[PDB]
Amino acid sequence: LPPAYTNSFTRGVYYPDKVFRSSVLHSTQDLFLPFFSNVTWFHAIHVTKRFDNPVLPFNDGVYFASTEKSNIIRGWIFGTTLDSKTQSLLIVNNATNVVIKVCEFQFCNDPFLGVYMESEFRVYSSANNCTFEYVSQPFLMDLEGKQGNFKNLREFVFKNIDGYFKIYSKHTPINLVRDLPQGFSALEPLVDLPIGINITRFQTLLALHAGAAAYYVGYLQPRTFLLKYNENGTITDAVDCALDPLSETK
Amino acid sequence: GVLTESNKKFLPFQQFGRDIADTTDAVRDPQTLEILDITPCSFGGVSVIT
Repeated sequence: LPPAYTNSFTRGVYYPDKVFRSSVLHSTQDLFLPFFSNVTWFHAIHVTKRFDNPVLPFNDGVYFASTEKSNIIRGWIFGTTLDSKTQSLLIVNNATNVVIKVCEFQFCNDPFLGVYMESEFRVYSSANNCTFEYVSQPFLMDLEGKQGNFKNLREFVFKNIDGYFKIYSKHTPINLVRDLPQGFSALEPLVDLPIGINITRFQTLLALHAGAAAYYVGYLQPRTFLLKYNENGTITDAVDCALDPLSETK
Repeated sequence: GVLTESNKKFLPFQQFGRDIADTTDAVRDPQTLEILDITPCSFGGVSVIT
């Protein structure tokens, strides 16, 4: 599929640390998603050929948003080169939970745990070496099948620093039917991964029936924003302050 | 400091807390998950009147 791009209207804000503040405007410097960016929109409306799941170069943070309601992309395999010699990582939102399986997974020429259940064993062939495996809390993952309006804005931020592969997350129940509209909402941390492996690329584990969906894949950037907390201590506004003269003087 | 019991409300993932001057101001309890203020003790000089 030829990815027809679109515009990122001030999305991708996330509390960078644990600290709390109140009604103060803080100016940080972290890997962020620039405003009004050109997001590599993966139009997943095949009812064309969304089975375009390469080993996408996992840049320094990837705003793997998803306006998907059935989690068609259940999982995300990670690694360096995916050739049976990598202590590779899999974030799989299978029936149990969002399981974090980081092991010396034995890859084949076509590395993917294709659904067949992730039984197309081209990643996992033997748990010969398993440094860790973070089985998360088992929640109501029942092979999600709900669709319709993009209500559950499964916005996801995947950054990997110092071995720690931090996955932020947020769910906002807003009604919308196409690419990211206006509005503002911050993301929270939902897991830190205290591991020490290296990742260079990844994949998007769609649930094979291609298929009809919608999801977007941006790319973060080491910019310097200026946040604005409030009384309740939540981010209500921010400014990408290397974008324009007005933004620079702000 | 004097670990006075706090009043404000933390977001239920936030441990630290600081001020416009960027110094430790509130701390969430690791055990009972409560929030506490902080007020140091350095209190002024000492002058004589004669």
